[PDB]
Amino acid sequence: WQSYRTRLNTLFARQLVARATTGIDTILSMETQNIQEPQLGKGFYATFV
Amino acid sequence: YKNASMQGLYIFADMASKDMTPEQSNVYRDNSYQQFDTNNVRRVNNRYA
Repeated sequence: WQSYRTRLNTLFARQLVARATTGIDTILSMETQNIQEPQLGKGFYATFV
Repeated sequence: YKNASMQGLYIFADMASKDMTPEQSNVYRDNSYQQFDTNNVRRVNNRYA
């Protein structure tokens, strides 16, 4: 609506199910929280230190 | 088993695995043989530390 963009859906719910299926430790892993979602639109990522 | 080749893998709590390299299977071998099964006997593997 401005320069702001909000993600409205997720595309990896199936993976989360597949992971819970094999144990609590995989679903609560750090890797789980790194399943990536695609960039929302034309743009790029940048690192600011 | 002294200087015998072994295959193997590490299974991590996040049910995932990575193969052992021969450099690694060899160290566990040097420190785990004695517990290995041989003909006409059965042995109990203990905890590795």
